[PDB]
This record gives sequence, structure tokens and C-alpha cells, in this order.
Amino acid sequence: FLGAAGSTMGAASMTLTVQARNLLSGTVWGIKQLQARVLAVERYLRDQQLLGIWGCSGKLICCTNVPWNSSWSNRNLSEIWDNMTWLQWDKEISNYTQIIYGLLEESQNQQEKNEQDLLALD
Amino acid sequence: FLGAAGSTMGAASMTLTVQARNLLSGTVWGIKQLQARVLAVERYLRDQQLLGIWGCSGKLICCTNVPWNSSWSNRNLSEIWDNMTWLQWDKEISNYTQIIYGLLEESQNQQEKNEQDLLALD
Amino acid sequence: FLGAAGSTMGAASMTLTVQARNLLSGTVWGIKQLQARVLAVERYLRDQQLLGIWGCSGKLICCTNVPWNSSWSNRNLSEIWDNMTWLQWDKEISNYTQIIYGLLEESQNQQEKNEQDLLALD
Amino acid sequence: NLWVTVYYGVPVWKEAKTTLFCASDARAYEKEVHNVWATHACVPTDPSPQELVLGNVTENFNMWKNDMVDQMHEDIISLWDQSLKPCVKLTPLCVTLICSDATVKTGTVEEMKNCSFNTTTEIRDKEKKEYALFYKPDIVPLSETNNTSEYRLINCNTSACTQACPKVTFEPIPIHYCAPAGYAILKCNDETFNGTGPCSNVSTVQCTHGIRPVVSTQLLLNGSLAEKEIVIRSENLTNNAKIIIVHLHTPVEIVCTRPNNNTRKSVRIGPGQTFYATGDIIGDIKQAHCNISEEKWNDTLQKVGIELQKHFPNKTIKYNQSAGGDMEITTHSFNCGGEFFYCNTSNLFNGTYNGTYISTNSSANSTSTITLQCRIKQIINMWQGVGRCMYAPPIAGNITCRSNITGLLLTRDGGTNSNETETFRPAGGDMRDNWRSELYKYKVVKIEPLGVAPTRCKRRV
Amino acid sequence: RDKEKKEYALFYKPDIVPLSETNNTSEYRLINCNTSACTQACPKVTFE
Amino acid sequence: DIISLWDQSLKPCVKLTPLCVTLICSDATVKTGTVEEMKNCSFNTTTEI
Ligand SMILES: *[C@@H]1O[C@H](CO)[C@@H](O[C@@H]2O[C@H](CO)[C@@H](O[C@@H]3O[C@H](CO[C@H]4O[C@H](CO)[C@@H](O)[C@H](O)[C@@H]4O)[C@@H](O)[C@H](O[C@H]4O[C@H](CO)[C@@H](O)[C@H](O)[C@@H]4O)[C@@H]3O)[C@H](O)[C@H]2NC(C)=O)[C@H](O)[C@H]1NC(C)=O
Ligand SMILES: *[C@@H]1O[C@H](CO)[C@@H](O[C@@H]2O[C@H](CO)[C@@H](O[C@@H]3O[C@H](CO[C@H]4O[C@H](CO)[C@@H](O)[C@H](O)[C@@H]4O)[C@@H](O)[C@H](O[C@H]4O[C@H](CO)[C@@H](O)[C@H](O)[C@@H]4O)[C@@H]3O)[C@H](O)[C@H]2NC(C)=O)[C@H](O)[C@H]1NC(C)=O
Ligand SMILES: *[C@@H]1O[C@H](CO)[C@@H](O[C@@H]2O[C@H](CO)[C@@H](O[C@@H]3O[C@H](CO[C@H]4O[C@H](CO)[C@@H](O)[C@H](O)[C@@H]4O)[C@@H](O)[C@H](O[C@H]4O[C@H](CO)[C@@H](O)[C@H](O)[C@@H]4O)[C@@H]3O)[C@H](O)[C@H]2NC(C)=O)[C@H](O)[C@H]1NC(C)=O
Ligand SMILES: *[C@@H]1O[C@H](CO)[C@@H](O[C@@H]2O[C@H](CO)[C@@H](O[C@@H]3O[C@H](CO[C@H]4O[C@H](CO)[C@@H](O)[C@H](O)[C@@H]4O)[C@@H](O)[C@H](O)[C@@H]3O)[C@H](O)[C@H]2NC(C)=O)[C@H](O)[C@H]1NC(C)=O
Ligand SMILES: *[C@@H]1O[C@H](CO)[C@@H](O[C@@H]2O[C@H](CO)[C@@H](O[C@@H]3O[C@H](CO)[C@@H](O)[C@H](O)[C@H]3NC(C)=O)[C@H](O)[C@H]2NC(C)=O)[C@H](O)[C@H]1NC(C)=O
Ligand SMILES: *[C@@H]1O[C@H](CO)[C@@H](O[C@@H]2O[C@H](CO)[C@@H](O[C@@H]3O[C@H](CO)[C@@H](O)[C@H](O)[C@@H]3O)[C@H](O)[C@H]2NC(C)=O)[C@H](O)[C@H]1NC(C)=O
Ligand SMILES: *[C@@H]1O[C@H](CO)[C@@H](O[C@@H]2O[C@H](CO)[C@@H](O[C@@H]3O[C@H](CO)[C@@H](O)[C@H](O)[C@@H]3O)[C@H](O)[C@H]2NC(C)=O)[C@H](O)[C@H]1NC(C)=O
Ligand SMILES: *[C@@H]1O[C@H](CO)[C@@H](O[C@@H]2O[C@H](CO)[C@@H](O[C@@H]3O[C@H](CO)[C@@H](O)[C@H](O)[C@@H]3O)[C@H](O)[C@H]2NC(C)=O)[C@H](O)[C@H]1NC(C)=O
Ligand SMILES: *[C@@H]1O[C@H](CO)[C@@H](O[C@@H]2O[C@H](CO)[C@@H](O[C@@H]3O[C@H](CO)[C@@H](O)[C@H](O)[C@@H]3O)[C@H](O)[C@H]2NC(C)=O)[C@H](O)[C@H]1NC(C)=O
Ligand SMILES: *[C@@H]1O[C@H](CO)[C@@H](O[C@@H]2O[C@H](CO)[C@@H](O[C@@H]3O[C@H](CO)[C@@H](O)[C@H](O)[C@@H]3O)[C@H](O)[C@H]2NC(C)=O)[C@H](O)[C@H]1NC(C)=O
Ligand SMILES: *[C@@H]1O[C@H](CO)[C@@H](O[C@@H]2O[C@H](CO)[C@@H](O[C@@H]3O[C@H](CO)[C@@H](O)[C@H](O)[C@@H]3O)[C@H](O)[C@H]2NC(C)=O)[C@H](O)[C@H]1NC(C)=O
Ligand SMILES: *[C@@H]1O[C@H](CO)[C@@H](O[C@@H]2O[C@H](CO)[C@@H](O)[C@H](O)[C@H]2NC(C)=O)[C@H](O)[C@H]1NC(C)=O
Ligand SMILES: *[C@@H]1O[C@H](CO)[C@@H](O[C@@H]2O[C@H](CO)[C@@H](O)[C@H](O)[C@H]2NC(C)=O)[C@H](O)[C@H]1NC(C)=O
Ligand SMILES: *[C@@H]1O[C@H](CO)[C@@H](O[C@@H]2O[C@H](CO)[C@@H](O)[C@H](O)[C@H]2NC(C)=O)[C@H](O)[C@H]1NC(C)=O
Ligand SMILES: *[C@@H]1O[C@H](CO)[C@@H](O)[C@H](O)[C@H]1NC(C)=O
Ligand SMILES: *[C@@H]1O[C@H](CO)[C@@H](O)[C@H](O)[C@H]1NC(C)=O
Ligand SMILES: *[C@@H]1O[C@H](CO)[C@@H](O)[C@H](O)[C@H]1NC(C)=O
Repeated sequence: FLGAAGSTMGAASMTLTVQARNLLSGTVWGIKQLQARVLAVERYLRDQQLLGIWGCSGKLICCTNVPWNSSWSNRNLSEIWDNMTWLQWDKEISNYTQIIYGLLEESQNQQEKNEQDLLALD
Repeated sequence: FLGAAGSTMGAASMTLTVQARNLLSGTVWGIKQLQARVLAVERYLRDQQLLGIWGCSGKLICCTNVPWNSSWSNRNLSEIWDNMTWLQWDKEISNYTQIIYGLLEESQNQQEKNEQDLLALD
Repeated sequence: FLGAAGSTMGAASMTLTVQARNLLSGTVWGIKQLQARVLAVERYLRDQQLLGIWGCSGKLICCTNVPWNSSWSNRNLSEIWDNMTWLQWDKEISNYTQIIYGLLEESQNQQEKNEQDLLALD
Repeated sequence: NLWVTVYYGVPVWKEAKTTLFCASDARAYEKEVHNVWATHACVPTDPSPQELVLGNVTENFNMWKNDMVDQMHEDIISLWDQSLKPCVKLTPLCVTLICSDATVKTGTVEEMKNCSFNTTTEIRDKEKKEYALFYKPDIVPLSETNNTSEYRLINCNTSACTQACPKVTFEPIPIHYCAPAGYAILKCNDETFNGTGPCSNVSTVQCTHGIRPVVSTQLLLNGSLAEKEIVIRSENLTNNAKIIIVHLHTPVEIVCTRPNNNTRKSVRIGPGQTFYATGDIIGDIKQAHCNISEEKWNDTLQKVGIELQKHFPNKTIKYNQSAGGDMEITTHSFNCGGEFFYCNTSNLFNGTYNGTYISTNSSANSTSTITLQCRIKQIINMWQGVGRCMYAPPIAGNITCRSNITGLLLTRDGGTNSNETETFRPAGGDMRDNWRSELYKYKVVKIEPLGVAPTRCKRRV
Repeated sequence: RDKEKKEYALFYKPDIVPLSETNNTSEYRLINCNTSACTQACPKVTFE
Repeated sequence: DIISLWDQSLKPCVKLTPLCVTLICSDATVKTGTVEEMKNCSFNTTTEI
């Protein structure tokens, strides 16, 4: 768990399932245990719900048919995936998040309606 | 959220994902807040479980390989998807729901076993 | 529910979806009701999380690209799937489980990274 | 070649423990929201249970290591305490009592006693002299007595008692125990179930049947009956310190009554709290008792001897009295209406059975009835003092209650002198043995719907 | 618990009731004494 | 957590409201052994009656 926190972005591309493995199920104390048990379920289900809204749930690595804007782009692919780590990325890219998320959501629904219209026109 | 409640059926086919992203995220008051937090998880997981049993989970629009019976059919496609909203449909089609859902479940399991026998015979 | 507990394995190939549809639907008694409501959600989400980590979630029958070791193998296919029941199988196979689960997890991540590298090299 | 595959929804299970919850049977609780077992808070079981027999399934059973009976015991204790919590506490009443006499002569049983005291009014300064009739087993002569007429309560040197609220009803509403989703309750279906050992017929269910939490020692009351044969259950049948649960097939009717017309008066203690006691007895004074048919009870003891001589072969068994002890231990405890009876049972368990079928009086018919006398208490210290003591308020008018007998709690007192006659005495007090006779069929399991098997089929990549 | 002290207070007229069995005397009790014991509000609690 | 654990441990135990009475106290360790600190106090306790 979290063994590749200091490695590169590509080097975390083989061990990104061990973070998802431990994400669930890792009267004062009864109250604290009950609150922890509800909190873990909420924090897992929120990430799963966002991944389902983007439509690429069920897999760890996605491709989302949406262009990367030049206002977010600052480096090359070797510079990003061979020099920078994921925590530095989360520090530096974290703005413009909701716009990206809504764009992914509407792109997924556009894909669904286009595929359904293509199969209905078959 | 719920912005297309009065629109047509086709016009709700592009805004059915905004009503799926608000379904989870949103000592007397501690008790009430805890009960609300559990009820949100239950009401989300029931719909996700039914979508998993029908086998078309992970996508918003499905096709289920099951014929539409004439006892349920009363209108044409233009009349359904261009004149009537979803509320009148939910009022009028609500019978035979359990047998429709069971038919979808057995059709999904038949599809799974047929695909497994096809890949085993490969 | 559990109608094919004493039948063969292949006879459970059509009734494995009814064991998956009853897994979520069902102040002393208020405390017991609350604890039962949390326990059902936890026991459903653990199995769904393991299926998602193996990568074959969303379907009932999987194939996992991992060889069956001779140390686990003792019978023929007709002997297993036409004579023995699932409970006897679960009694006689239950060892060497976490290494199987980790093998499936790393195989799923290898499949994901290989597919992403194939689509990136396209 | 052979590739490992996983299946979701396999029908397997494993032994586990969980917190089952109550569920009632949708009884009319629009006015009776005052039950002591709080059954209106249970989930209403509107539909019929999923009664499915499996077929070709064998499961091993052992009910003496069950956790359902321990959970039900803890639920009964906590329900009793949380029902008894907001009621009146009898702390200002533990004073010096002057008790002369209430009954005119000895009568039937002169257990009444006219005790007077100085109660406290709403005003903290003025104290008022008051009287009440107390039963004889509730009052003790006061310490350092020169055979005087000073009496205190039984509980004053042990623990303060809170009285039951008068709106609280002790009626045993049936309770269904239900497993959470993801678990199941597997039950036996052998009509000659040992109690332990495997069963060849197992069915599945989510909720148990409507068991009645009936609290009584010695004889069991209002229980479920056996199917065709009297079933004798024990842990060993050779350890003499193990209670034998005898399960009858035909119920035996008992009629219990307190015939003297009793009244009720309310004594104000403090601001807003009353105390209900016996004010007067109107009419003649008669004896509280219970009635069983003698022929039916003899036939039932004879059939229990028939079923019990095959576990102790070539021997004569002989029923006797209860052992030495207090009234709450020896006497058959009982509760109907709200008054807690304690019946004698020395002429009931009296006789013997050898191998020969001694009496064929079932061919004839008789109206002879065995009558056993019962005393009545007010202050109870039940479940061995793990729960709080309660003062049961008195009930005006006479009390009657019809009941059945479905079980017995026997014990053995064998020895070297018992080489031909075997002694079986009534015993009880461990209250979880009452609920082991209703939870004998059930067991709780956890479903494990992930399965691992090879299919000789590979994933398409 | 032994020493009691004489103390006065000014009570509003609807709160006090003449005592039971009074010969038009000057003995008064609280209104709530024969109904239910009454807890005062904490002074730091605001009813806004 | 320490405060609440302490409060729930001291919740069901014996309260000493009836002990707060007038105590008549005389010295028990009257000797000059440079310890003292033990005062013999008597009072009128309340029995069960
Ligand atoms: C159990 O024990 C209790 C108390 O220990 C007994 O209760 C008392 O019983 C006596 C005897 O019946 C009662 O005395 C009678 O009371 C009648 C009404 O009571 C009012 O009047 C008396 C004054 O006489 C007041 O003291 C009382 O507070 C009430 O205001 C009276 O009408 C009776 O008077 C008649 O008899 C007397 C002689 O005794 C004559 O002098 C009179 O002129 C008149 O003819 C009588 O006084 C008493 O009230 C009861 N209560 C109390 C609190 O003491 C139970 O009787 C006893 N037994 C049972 C079975 O419960
Ligand atoms: C084993 O099982 C049997 C069968 O249930 C039990 O016997 C019952 O015992 C209970 C008391 O524990 C009895 O309940 C009481 O019945 C009284 C008589 O009811 C009859 O008469 C009235 C008026 O004529 C009719 O309306 C009624 O339908 C009956 O025909 C009632 O007076 C009692 O009322 C109490 O409750 C109500 C509602 O809360 C109050 O308003 C009353 O004031 C009062 O408090 C009460 O209902 C019951 O009748 C018995 N049944 C039988 C068939 O005899 C045994 O007790 C049980 N064994 C043990 C050990 O529990
Ligand atoms: C701290 O303070 C307390 C109280 O303030 C002291 O406790 C008392 O100490 C005295 C002195 O020792 C005790 O008196 C003695 O009691 C013995 C047994 O007690 C019984 O008998 C007496 C009657 O004598 C009863 O009053 C008592 O209740 C018991 O029933 C007696 O055997 C002693 O009698 C002998 O001495 C007397 C003279 O004092 C002679 O007349 C007798 O004939 C006999 O020879 C004596 O009475 C007293 O019992 C203690 N308890 C109480 C409650 O008063 C502590 O001593 C003091 N110090 C410390 C360190 O704790
Ligand atoms: C207080 O004591 C009263 C006096 O005994 C109790 O009344 C008795 O209640 C029982 C209920 O178990 C009744 O038994 C029933 O009797 C009928 C037959 O009824 C016919 O016979 C009676 C004889 O008195 C007669 O009164 C009727 O009008 C009928 O002609 C049976 O069919 C039933 O199965 C049952 O056995 C007694 O009959 C009844 N006695 C009287 C005199 O009314 C009363 O129940 C007690 N109080 C309480 C609260 O229990
Ligand atoms: C004590 O034992 C009594 C007999 O020993 C029981 O009385 C029997 O209860 C049965 C169940 O309530 C009754 O069966 C029902 O009878 C009615 C009336 O005829 C029918 O409509 C019902 O269909 C029938 N139930 C079923 C499942 O068939 C018996 O009629 C009744 N009497 C006899 C002589 O058997 C008592 O119930 C039992 N318990 C108590 C608390 O008294
Ligand atoms: C309840 O309260 C009443 C008061 O209304 C108590 O009655 C009083 O009891 C005392 C004794 O505790 C009596 O004192 C006795 O006086 C006689 C002489 O009359 C004397 O010989 C005795 O040795 C004793 O000192 C007192 O007279 C009596 N009455 C009044 C009006 O004070 C009563 O004891 C209390 N308790 C009970 C259980 O009733
Ligand atoms: C609280 O007070 C009551 C009443 O005084 C105490 O009950 C008494 O307990 C003793 C000891 O068990 C009993 O003595 C025994 O009596 C039997 C006969 O029943 C006799 O065979 C024994 O040899 C022994 O002497 C006594 O009878 C009993 N009192 C009554 C009225 O039953 C109780 O023990 C006290 N509790 C505490 C914690 O102090
Ligand atoms: C239950 O009922 C039975 C019988 O109705 C009671 O047994 C009998 O109790 C009496 C007590 O009045 C015994 O009488 C006395 O026994 C003593 C001790 O043996 C003796 O020394 C006296 O001379 C006198 O006989 C009587 O023996 C006894 N047995 C019989 C057969 O009558 C019993 O006490 C009641 N209670 C319980 C809790 O069992
Ligand atoms: C009711 O059941 C009892 C026992 O279950 C039957 O009574 C028993 O009958 C036998 C012989 O008829 C008695 O054996 C002999 O009794 C005398 C009496 O002193 C004794 O001296 C002999 O050594 C021998 O043991 C037995 O004691 C007796 N048990 C009793 C009375 O408790 C009775 O026949 C049955 N009644 C009906 C109507 O079914
Ligand atoms: C507790 O004590 C208080 C004070 O004694 C009781 O309040 C009293 O209640 C009675 C009955 O409602 C009142 O009598 C009525 O007075 C009106 C005039 O206001 C008159 O028109 C009626 O015909 C009737 O006589 C009485 O005035 C009232 N006392 C005061 C000072 O207002 C109360 O009922 C007691 N509660 C219990 C549960 O005992
Ligand atoms: C505990 O209770 C006892 C009673 O058993 C108290 O003892 C009594 O105390 C009073 C004073 O509060 C004594 O009264 C005194 O009488 C003398 C004349 O003898 C007089 O000169 C004084 O001015 C005062 O009035 C009383 O005699 C004494 N004994 C009895 C038997 O009543 C005791 O004070 C209570 N408290 C403690 C801390 O012990
Ligand atoms: C095994 O147990 C089941 C359940 O008790 C038995 O099924 C019952 O059979 C009776 C026939 O006497 C029917 O009236 C019941 O309705 C059946 N129960 C249910 C739930 O349908 C079954 O007969 C038993 N089989 C054996 C061989 O003992
Ligand atoms: C029921 O048990 C009592 C236990 O005391 C038996 O009474 C004893 O019987 C033996 C038989 O010889 C005597 O030696 C004892 O002295 C008796 N004890 C007492 C205290 O009396 C009684 O016999 C048993 N009943 C039957 C029918 O055997
Ligand atoms: C057990 O039953 C027998 C008879 O059924 C009782 O013996 C009779 O008791 C009565 C009264 O005690 C006597 O009048 C008879 O003389 C006795 N007959 C015989 C043959 O002994 C015996 O008392 C009962 N046991 C108990 C403890 O009551
Ligand atoms: C039957 O029950 C008795 C007593 O409970 C026990 O000793 C015996 O071993 C049981 N037999 C079987 C086969 O379970
Ligand atoms: C025990 O009784 C049975 C039947 O009464 C009999 O067949 C058997 O021989 C007896 N045992 C002995 C050792 O006599
Ligand atoms: C059993 O007891 C009865 C009592 O009358 C007697 O007739 C019979 O002979 C006895 N049988 C045996 C085997 O002792």
C-alpha cells in the first residue's frame, strides 16, 4: 500500500491496483467504530459513482475522448511521465477540475446517445 | 437536477446523467444526519444492484433482448417519445414490473451461460 | 434463494443470479436494525470490490487468463461439474486462496496496461 | 489448458455469528404501544416467509453452543430494563413499617399483613400516615427485634426496586428473529430430531417462527409442540448436572386462578409519583391455586417414562419433589395477568414408572383433578439479580388464565442406591433453557457467493 | 445535609397556590408540586 | 476520548451525596511522628431504613 508514492508516474502504472485493494475493509469505541464503518463506505462509493458517471468504471486506466487544453499544458510527455511524481502532479494540476469532470460526463452521455441511435438505426 | 421533468422523453435523453450525479453527494441532529447518510447509500446501491442483475450496469441506456408485449403496448413511438413526458409513463406502465424485471434477469443469465458455452466450445 | 444448494455445479449455472438478487433487499430494536442495515451494505460491497479488482465485475461468469496448477487439480471436468456440489467444492478447494486472488489482480492490471500501451501505440 | 474462473452467486455457506433483529406479525398496535417487549418497534412481516426445502443437503447441528439463545437472553434482559427505566422508583417507601394483622383468622393462607408507615406528601415538610396490605413473603422483621411488630421490605438491604408502570402489559407477543441480508437461517426438519447431530432434511428461511417469550420455571407453557413423538433432549444424559428438556406431543391444560376479590389504592409519594398497593379484600378469602387433570397428567408422565426408559434400559424411574432451596427456586414460577404465582409441585411430580404399562385408565374416563396451591409475591428479583428488581402493582378483581404445557425441565439425582429406582426431580432457573426449547431447529449461516473453479476456457484477449 | 437556612424570594402570583386544608392562612406552595417536579432552565441557554 | 471514558466509567458507581454531612473530627495520629494527616471523623450516616 502506497509503495510507489515517490516513484514516477509510469512506475505507478503497474501498482495502482494495490491502492484500490485496501480502499475498503482494511459505547464510545462502538460509536467511533460505527462512524468509521460508514465513512469508509461513503468514501469508496463516491469515487465509484464518479467513475461510473464518466463511463469508464470497471477499469483502472481510461481514455475519455476530450482534448487537453493548452491552458493546462506546460510540459512534455517524457517530462511528465518520467520526472514528475503523482503527488507533485496533484499539487500542480488541481485547478479547473469541475469543468473537466462535467466535460467528461457530457461526453459520456453523448457517446451513449450516439451509440443507441446507431443501434436503433441498424 | 430534474431540469427536464416537464420535457419530452427524447429531451430527457441528454440530461439523464445530471440526475445520476446528485444521487449520492449532498445528538438529535447527529442521529438524523446518520440516518440520512445511511439512507442515501441504501437508495443508491439498490438501483445499482438491479442494474447489475439486468447486466447493463455501467451504462445509462440499455437494450435487453426481450419483446415488448401487446398487453403493455398502446401507442406509437412518435406518440411516446415526442408527446408524453416520463411522469405519465411512470404512472401508466407501473404494472407487470416484477415479471418484466424477472424476464430481464433470466435473459441476462441466459446470455451469460450462452456466451460461456460459446467460448468454452472455441 | 439457495434452491440449487444440493444440485451439481452446472445446475447452478442457471440459478446463480437469484443468489445475487437477495443480497441487499430484506431503541434496542432500532440499534439492531441499524447494525443489520450497515452489515448488509458492507457484505455486498466487499464482494463487488473483489470482483472489480479482478476486473470481471459486471458479469456472473468470468475467465481470468491464469493457469490451473496441478497442486490444486485432482479430478476431471465431468467429475467436478457433474458429480460434486458447490459446497463440497468450497470445502475441498478453500486453501491457497489469497495467492490466487493476487494472481488474478496482477493479471488484470497487466491486461489494463498492455491494452493501454496497445492503444497508445496505435 | 485449464484456466481458473470465478463465479458470482454460488450456493455455499459457512458458520458465522451476527446480530439478528426482531420482526412482529403485523398485529394491531394502534392502541397497545405499551407492551414490555416493545414489539411495535419490530418490522412488520407482511408477506409469508421464503420457506424453501433444499434437498440432498446434510448439515451438522449443536444447539448447546448456539449463539441465538445468548442473543435472545440479552435482548430479553435489555428490553426488561429499558421498559422498567422511566417508571416510579420506590426509594422513599423503604421505611419502618408497623404491621399488625389483616386477615381475620388463619383462613386459607393468612399471607396478608396490614402495614402502616409515614409516607411523604408533595410538600417536603408534612408527612402523612398511610396503610397498605402487603403479602407475607415481601416483609421481613426489622433487625434487632425483640419479637416486635416492626417490619421492612425484602429488598431494602439489597437494592431499591422500581415498580412497573400500570399501563405496561406483560403479554407474550410472538417475536420473529430475522438475519441480515447476506445471511440465512437453516433449520432442521427431522420429526425425531435429537437436538444435536446432523439432519437429513434442512430448509432455508430468513425469519424464525413466532416464538413466545414465556417466562416460567419447571413446567414450560404455551410453547411449540413436537410433531409425533415425545423428544428428550439433554447435553449428555450421563452427567447428572444437565437439565433434561422433555418435549411433549400432546399439550396438557392448566387452569390457574386467584379467587379472592382484591382492590387497589394509590398512595402519593413525592411530586407526581404514585404507588399502587392492595387496599382491601372484598368478600370471603379463598386460596389461589392451579388445576390440572389427573388422568391426563398421569398419561403424560407414563408416556415420558416410556420414552425415557429406552435411554436408561432395564431400570425403573421414579419422579419426586424438587430439591432443597428457597420458594423462588423450588416452586414452579408463573405469571398470568400481572400477578406472579409460585405453585407448589410436590403432589404433581409424585409416582414412578417401571417397564410394565401400569395403568390403562386412558381407556376409561375420569374427572378427577389435581389441585396445587400457589403463593403470590409482589417484589421479584428475577434472572438471579442481573436485572433490576421490580414491584408488580396489584390487579383489582379476580384473575384466571388458561394455558398449555408443552415441555418439562427435569434433572437427575442418581447414586449408588439408585440401582433400580431412578430419581427425576423438577428443576429450573437458568432462563435460557426456556428459549433453547424454541430455538432447537434453527442455525445461522453466512453466504459466501464467490467461487473458484476451472472450466478449460481462456479469456479472449 | 443537616443545617437548614431560612431564605426568601419574591414569586409571581400565578406561581403560588394556597396550601391544602387552609384556614385562610399564609401557607403557599408551588403550582407544580402535585403534578410533576420541575427543572429550571440553565441561565446560559438562550431562547432566541 | 480520555474525558468521555472517565465519565462513562464513573457513571454507574456510588454517589456520595449522603456523605456530605457535619463531621465531628478529632486527631487519631496525635503523635509527633512528622506524618499526621489522618483525622478521625465521625458522623450520622443513614441506614437502609
Ligand atoms: C388496616 O390498618 C388501617 C390503619 O392501620 C385501618 O384503617 C383505619 O381503620 C379505622 C377503623 O375502621 C378507621 O377509623 C374509622 O374511620 C372512619 C372514617 O375515617 C374518618 O374519620 C376518622 C375519625 O373517626 C378519622 O381519623 C379519619 O382520618 C377519617 O377522617 C370513621 O367514620 C370511624 O369513626 C367511627 O368509629 C369510631 C370508633 O373507631 C367512633 O368514635 C366514631 O364516632 C365513628 O362511629 C373510624 O374512626 C380509619 O379511618 C382507617 N384509616 C386510617 C388511616 O387510620 C384498616 O381498617 C386496617 N384493616 C384493613 C382490612 O385494611
Ligand atoms: C398462555 O396463553 C394463554 C392464551 O393467550 C394466556 O391466557 C391469556 O392470559 C391473558 C393475561 O395474561 C388474558 O388477557 C386478559 O384477558 C382479560 C379477559 O378478556 C376476556 O374478557 C373480555 C371482557 O369480557 C373480552 O373483551 C376479551 O375478548 C376476553 O374474552 C382482559 O380483561 C384483559 O384485559 C387487559 O388488557 C386490556 C388491553 O390492554 C385492558 O384494557 C384491560 O384493562 C386489562 O388490562 C387481558 O386482555 C387472556 O384473556 C388469556 N387468554 C385465554 C384464552 O385465557 C396465558 O396467560 C399464557 N400463559 C402465560 C404463562 O402467560
Ligand atoms: C476513631 O473514632 C472512633 C469513634 O469516634 C473510635 O471508635 C470507638 O472506639 C472506642 C474505644 O475503643 C470503642 O469503645 C470500645 O468498644 C468495644 C467494643 O465495642 C462494643 O461495645 C461498646 C460498649 O463498650 C459499644 O458501645 C459498641 O457499640 C460495641 O457494641 C468495647 O469492648 C469497649 O469496652 C471496654 O472499655 C470500656 C471503657 O471504654 C469499659 O467500660 C468496658 O467494660 C470494656 O472494658 C469500648 O467500649 C467503640 O466501640 C468504637 N466505635 C464507636 C462506633 O464508637 C476509634 O477508636 C477512633 N480511633 C481510631 C484509630 O479509629
Ligand atoms: C372471576 O370469577 C368468575 C366466576 O367463576 C369467572 O367467570 C367464569 O369465567 C369462565 C371463563 O373461563 C367461565 O367458563 C366458561 O364457561 C362456558 C359455559 O358457560 C355456561 O355456563 C356458565 C356457568 O356459570 C354460565 O354462567 C353461562 O351463562 C353458560 O350457561 C364454557 O363454554 C367455556 O368454555 C368456559 O369454560 C365461567 O362460566 C365463568 N363463571 C361465571 C359464574 O360466570 C371470571 O372469569 C373471573 N374473572 C376473571 C377476570 O377471570
Ligand atoms: C392449547 O391446546 C389446545 C388444544 O389442545 C389448542 O386449541 C386448538 O388450537 C388450534 C389452533 O389455534 C385450533 O385449530 C384451528 O381451529 C379453528 C376452528 O375450527 C380452525 O378454523 C382453524 O383452521 C384451525 N387451525 C388449523 C391450523 O387448522 C383448534 O381448533 C383448537 N382446539 C382443539 C381441540 O384442537 C390451543 O390453541 C393451545 N394453546 C392455547 C394458548 O390454548
Ligand atoms: C410516624 O409519625 C408519627 C408522628 O405523627 C410518629 O408518632 C410518634 O412516635 C413517637 C415515637 O417515635 C411517640 O413518642 C413516644 O411518646 C410516648 C409518650 O406519649 C413515650 O412513652 C415514648 O417513649 C415515645 O417517646 C409519639 O408520641 C408519637 N406521636 C406524636 C404525635 O409525635 C410515629 O412514630 C411515626 N412512625 C410510624 C411507623 O407510625
Ligand atoms: C438482606 O436481608 C435479608 C433478610 O434478613 C437476608 O435474608 C436472610 O438470609 C439468611 C442467609 O441466607 C437466611 O438465613 C438462612 O435461613 C435458612 C432458612 O430459610 C436456614 O436454613 C439457614 O441456615 C440460614 O439461617 C435468612 O432466612 C434470610 N431471611 C429471610 C427472611 O429469608 C439477606 O441475606 C440480606 N442480604 C444481605 C446482602 O445482607
Ligand atoms: C409444597 O407442598 C408440600 C406438601 O403439601 C409441602 O411439604 C410438606 O411441608 C410441611 C410443612 O408444613 C411438612 O411438615 C413438617 O415437616 C417438618 C420437616 O420434615 C417436620 O419436622 C414437621 O414435623 C412437619 O411434619 C411436611 O413434612 C412436608 N411433606 C409432606 C409430604 O407433607 C412443602 O413444604 C410445600 N412447599 C415446597 C416449597 O415444597
Ligand atoms: C398415576 O401414576 C402413578 C405413578 O405414575 C401410579 O401410582 C403407582 O402405582 C403403583 C402400583 O399401583 C405403586 O407401587 C406400589 O405402591 C405401594 C404404595 O405404598 C408401595 O408400597 C409398593 O412398594 C409399590 O411401590 C406406586 O407407589 C404408585 N405411585 C404413587 C401412588 O405415587 C397410579 O396408578 C397412576 N394412576 C392412574 C389413575 O393412572
Ligand atoms: C394540583 O393542584 C392544583 C391547585 O390546587 C389544582 O388546580 C385546581 O384545579 C381545579 C380543577 O380544575 C380548579 O377548580 C376549578 O376552578 C375554576 C375557576 O378557575 C372553577 O370555575 C371550576 O368550577 C373549578 O372549581 C382550581 O381552581 C385549581 N386551582 C387553582 C389554584 O387554580 C390541580 O387540579 C391539581 N392537580 C391534580 C392532578 O391534583
Ligand atoms: C447525630 O445524632 C445524635 C443523636 O443520636 C446527636 O446527638 C445529640 O445532639 C444534640 C445536639 O445536636 C444534643 O443536644 C444537646 O443536649 C445538651 C444537654 O444534654 C445541651 O446542653 C446542648 O445544648 C444540646 O441541646 C443531644 O444531647 C445529643 N444526644 C441525643 C441522644 O439526642 C448528634 O448531635 C448527631 N450528630 C453528630 C455529628 O454526632
Ligand atoms: C422435509 O421437510 C420439509 C419441510 O418441513 C417437508 O415439506 C413439507 O411436507 C408436508 C407434507 O407432509 C407439506 O404439508 C408441507 O407444506 C411441506 N413444507 C413446505 C415448506 O412446503 C418435507 O416433506 C420433508 N421431507 C422429508 C423426506 O422428510
Ligand atoms: C424424595 O426425596 C426425598 C429426599 O429427602 C426422599 O426422602 C428420603 O428417603 C430416604 C429413603 O430411605 C430416607 O432414608 C431419608 O431419610 C429421606 N429424607 C428425608 C429428608 O426425609 C424421599 O424418599 C423421595 N421420595 C421417594 C418416593 O423416594
Ligand atoms: C404421592 O401420592 C401418594 C398417593 O398417590 C400419597 O400417599 C398418600 O398421601 C395421603 C396424604 O398425604 C395419605 O392420606 C395416604 O395414606 C397416602 N397413601 C399412601 C399409600 O402412602 C403421597 O403422600 C404423595 N406424596 C406427597 C409428597 O404428597
Ligand atoms: C441423542 O441425544 C442424547 C442426549 O442429548 C445424546 O447423548 C446422544 O449422543 C444423541 N445421539 C445422536 C446420534 O445425536
Ligand atoms: C432389558 O429389558 C429387555 C426388554 O424388557 C430385555 O429383552 C433384556 O433382556 C433386558 N436386559 C437384561 C440384561 O436382562
Ligand atoms: C411393574 O409394576 C407393576 C405394578 O403393579 C407390576 O405389576 C409389574 O409386575 C412390574 N413389572 C416389572 C417388570 O417389575
